[PDB]
Amino acid sequence: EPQNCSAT
Amino acid sequence: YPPSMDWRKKGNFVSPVKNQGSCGSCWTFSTTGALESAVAIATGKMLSLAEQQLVDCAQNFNNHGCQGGLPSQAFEYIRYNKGIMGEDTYPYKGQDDHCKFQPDKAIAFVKDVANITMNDEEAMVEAVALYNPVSFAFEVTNDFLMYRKGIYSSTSCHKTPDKVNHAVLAVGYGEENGIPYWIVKNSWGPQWGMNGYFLIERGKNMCGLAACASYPIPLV
Ligand SMILES: *[C@@H]1O[C@H](CO)[C@@H](O[C@@H]2O[C@H](CO)[C@@H](O[C@@H]3O[C@H](CO)[C@@H](O)[C@H](O)[C@@H]3O)[C@H](O)[C@H]2NC(C)=O)[C@H](O)[C@H]1NC(C)=O
Repeated sequence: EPQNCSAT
Repeated sequence: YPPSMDWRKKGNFVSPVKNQGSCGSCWTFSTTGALESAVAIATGKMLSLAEQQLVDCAQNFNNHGCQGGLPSQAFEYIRYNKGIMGEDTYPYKGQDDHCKFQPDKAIAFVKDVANITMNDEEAMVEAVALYNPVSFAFEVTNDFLMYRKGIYSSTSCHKTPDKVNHAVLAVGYGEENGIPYWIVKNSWGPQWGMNGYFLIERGKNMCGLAACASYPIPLV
């Protein structure tokens, strides 16, 4: 499952 | 795994420290940094890839030029886009612009992208020890903005995916009198930190550094 990260 | 690693020592695998200027494009320097090392490790060729291309062209992958992005997304972009040009053909301007990608000028390519399991720092250690320098994102607080040298350790930062706000590149690791750390390359110029690098405590998912890490597998 892909990375649902805040925009870094 | 091994007690310490440093890709800069293994050979000419880590490119010089760069400067994102006033644009929040660290995610792009973390991306090029990871891909430059991968290509050099696999072929021995040392290239300098265009971060500006990512700033102007990677919007289809949820990236936002000077407003942010994620290395894994940028790796996928390069992959589907079939290439990234060198710094000498698509110069870093440091501001959001219009995409000027030329397919005939692409010099580095991505086959696949490996996403480290969320919060799996050990897996991150293996990737750095065995395969390539790793791109990761972490939460930067005021505590960190005061950094000069040494092993950064803080109680103010969070370790959650929605808090990470800066993208950097793990080039190795080691320990000092029992305190394990990571050797990290930044893109704020060579006059920042330790010649452009910084050490941060390893083993505690410090500032969420294992929340969103990835590295590319190049097409060579
Ligand atoms: C690692 O994490 C990244 C970021 O979440 C994941 O990126 C996504 O990768 C998929 C392919 O697995 C991309 O889909 C493809 O998009 C292109 C362009 O739209 C399209 O032509 C293809 O048919 C396909 O749909 C997707 O764009 C990309 N998402 C983002 C936001 O970049 C990646 O899947 C993860 N890898 C693994 C192994 O989990």
